[PDB]
Amino acid sequence: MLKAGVHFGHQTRYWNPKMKPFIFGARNKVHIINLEKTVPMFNEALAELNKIASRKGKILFVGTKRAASEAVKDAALSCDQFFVNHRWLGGMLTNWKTVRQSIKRLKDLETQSQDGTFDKLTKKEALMRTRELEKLENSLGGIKDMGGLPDALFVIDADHEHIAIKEANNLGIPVFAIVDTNSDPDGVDFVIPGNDDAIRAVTLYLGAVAATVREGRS
Amino acid sequence: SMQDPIADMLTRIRNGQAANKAAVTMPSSKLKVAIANVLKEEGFIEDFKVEGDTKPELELTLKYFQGKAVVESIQRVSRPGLRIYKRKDELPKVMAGLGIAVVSTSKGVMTDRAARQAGLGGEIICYVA
Amino acid sequence: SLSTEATAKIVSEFGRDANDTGSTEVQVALLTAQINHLQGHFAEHKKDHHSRRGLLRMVSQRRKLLDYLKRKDVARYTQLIERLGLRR
RNA sequence: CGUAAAGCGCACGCAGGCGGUUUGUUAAGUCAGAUGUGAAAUCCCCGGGCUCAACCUGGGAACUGCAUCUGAUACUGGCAAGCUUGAGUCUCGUAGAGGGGGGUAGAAUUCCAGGUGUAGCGGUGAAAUGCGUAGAGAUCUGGAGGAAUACCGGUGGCGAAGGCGGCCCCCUGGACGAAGACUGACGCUCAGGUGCGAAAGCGUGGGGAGCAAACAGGAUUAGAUACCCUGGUAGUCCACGCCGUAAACGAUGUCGACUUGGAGGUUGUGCCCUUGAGGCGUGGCUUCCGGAGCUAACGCGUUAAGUCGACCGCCUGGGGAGUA
RNA sequence: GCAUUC
Ligand SMILES: [Mg+2]
Ligand SMILES: [Mg+2]
Ligand SMILES: [Mg+2]
Ligand SMILES: [Mg+2]
Ligand SMILES: [Mg+2]
Ligand SMILES: [Mg+2]
Ligand SMILES: [Mg+2]
Ligand SMILES: [Mg+2]
Ligand SMILES: [Mg+2]
Ligand SMILES: [Mg+2]
Ligand SMILES: [Mg+2]
Ligand SMILES: [Mg+2]
Ligand SMILES: [Mg+2]
Ligand SMILES: [Mg+2]
Ligand SMILES: [Mg+2]
Ligand SMILES: [Mg+2]
Ligand SMILES: [Mg+2]
Ligand SMILES: [Mg+2]
Ligand SMILES: [Mg+2]
Ligand SMILES: [Mg+2]
Ligand SMILES: [Mg+2]
Ligand SMILES: [Mg+2]
Repeated sequence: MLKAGVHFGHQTRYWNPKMKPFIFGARNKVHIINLEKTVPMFNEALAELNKIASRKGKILFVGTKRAASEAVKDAALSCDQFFVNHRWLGGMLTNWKTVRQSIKRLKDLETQSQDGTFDKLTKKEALMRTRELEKLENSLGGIKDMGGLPDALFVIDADHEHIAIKEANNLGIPVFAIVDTNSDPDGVDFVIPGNDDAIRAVTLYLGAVAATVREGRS
Repeated sequence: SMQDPIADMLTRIRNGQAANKAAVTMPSSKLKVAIANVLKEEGFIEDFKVEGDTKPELELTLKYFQGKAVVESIQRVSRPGLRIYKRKDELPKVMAGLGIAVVSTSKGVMTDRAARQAGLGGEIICYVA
Repeated sequence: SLSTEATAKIVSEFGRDANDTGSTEVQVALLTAQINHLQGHFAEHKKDHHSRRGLLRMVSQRRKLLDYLKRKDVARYTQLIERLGLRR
């Protein structure tokens, strides 16, 4: 609901003219979002996500900024959905069949680590190849078990993750994004105006969406 | 100097449609109201209004369908530098009848279809798509 | 350009009253007064081209106003030129 | 028509083209109908006849035009009365290398006279020509003369363009702001025409410190009619007149309307005002980066090369040739 | 410092 936080936008000189409808005022040289307008749109997106969750769809969370890398993982653990909390590799979806091999490598690398066959006297086997695990785990760990393209995209910043937005539009996947004053609209089907970096705001967003999916999933 | 109030009028709709403006305002005139009156008839503009007596101002409420401008294209045909007069049988059709050309007949400003039905010619003002 | 005292005198002489500064005769009279005054200026400043450009602007403006006055009503135009002693 | 061929160097302007808004009136343009005419053939459409076809032939349409008559009055034009937003005048202020004339100051270069003083100075990649024991260069004092105005000085300002920098006075043009009053379309553009127009150049008469085509010498080089060096005339300066050309460039004609933004500079102005080398608005000019859109691309992008309108200029493969 | 040509 219309609680504290979120309303704090970016500085006026970094604003994007396209979101003139969604701004309320330039308080203290900082734009503040029209919350009363945000709530109907936020609820709409939440309702749409529930409908997508109702049909056993898959929604993937995209947060790259350090302020949200840890939070998105918690959302992916509260529910059973997927996420990307580090750098979003170009072509995650356009050529998913190419990175699919990279996912397979994790399954083999994970198998050796868990089964103990990598515990050999050579440090090339023990360290040189094992270090690739977190390299691909921190990079593809949250996308391991998608098994294909998602059914909806949740983005914490429509501009910082502009690469993710562009790929979703090309594939036609529905896009839900937290769009801050400086971000670019018209690339997101359902735009959620508000702050993207405030910890109390990001936690509320991913925490809120993580609840509708579970009830919608039933 | 401003020599084409009609052309400036049409330009504002074209510019307003491109900019996704809800409405555009400009100085009012009986001829402009005549053009504005016909345009509202077919649904190209949601409505028009005139405000002021000594300084009348014409405001047109533009409309959009599926997020794109309803007026696909609008161009001035008759100009002060070169004016166009068509007979009853020479009335043009825009987009093979999907569009309409505003014709200033002796009975008043009306669409080409109306002028053809009434059987009068006159000035071809503009084409609306 | 022209002193305020001289400007007021012309306005009160050619116009209907002292606050009617828009009358065509007033405008022509003001321009004619300055043009006549500048005659001495360019008599000795023969090479002063930049200010001479402004003078021709007043000359052209006066001719444009006179033509309008003639078109609207010849009667007043004939009287105005006689009093100003121009159009020779 | 920014860079491929193409925006006059820039202005003022007659003829011409075009023109804000309201009412009445005219019915010229325009539109409708009718009449006369638009020869026949040909083309055209439906038929007929040569065995079919070509060909011939009946009727129709067509001949997009012109003239007259009868009507319509939206639009353009004519006429009459209006209106204030275009444009212009007035009042009060502000900034500025805007222009013309006169005066004056300081630093510096060169030259002239004199003192001190002794063997070098000057110059180059190196060197020499050159200057100097007839006392140079250096250093100090006085004097003469010409030119340009360090710092300020800034993609700062002004002007139509060219262009315009010390200070002061005289004459003078334009621009902008604040409200208020006044005229009431008096406007925009412009062939021909006319005016202005860097530098170089030409004519007459002055002036001439520095700089410097030409020219001379010394070098460099295979040569060096150059680059470098030492000298140096016209010119550069002033008055008047002529020349009218520049990559005279934003390689982008002028005027008006419309169309997301961001950061500065410059020059007015309103307002909150005690919590000032403050806070929020509103004009003019100007620099940079960028959105839609546009463009062959580069890029332009509210100061358009975007979306429109009025008028003018100009282009039509390269060379020959902006030449005969 | 100078230093051409195919
Ligand atoms: Mg070229
Ligand atoms: Mg060219
Ligand atoms: Mg030019
Ligand atoms: Mg008119
Ligand atoms: Mg008639
Ligand atoms: Mg015939
Ligand atoms: Mg037959
Ligand atoms: Mg026949
Ligand atoms: Mg009329
Ligand atoms: Mg000419
Ligand atoms: Mg010269
Ligand atoms: Mg000379
Ligand atoms: Mg001489
Ligand atoms: Mg020399
Ligand atoms: Mg030329
Ligand atoms: Mg120049
Ligand atoms: Mg330049
Ligand atoms: Mg040119
Ligand atoms: Mg002009
Ligand atoms: Mg740009
Ligand atoms: Mg020649
Ligand atoms: Mg040879």
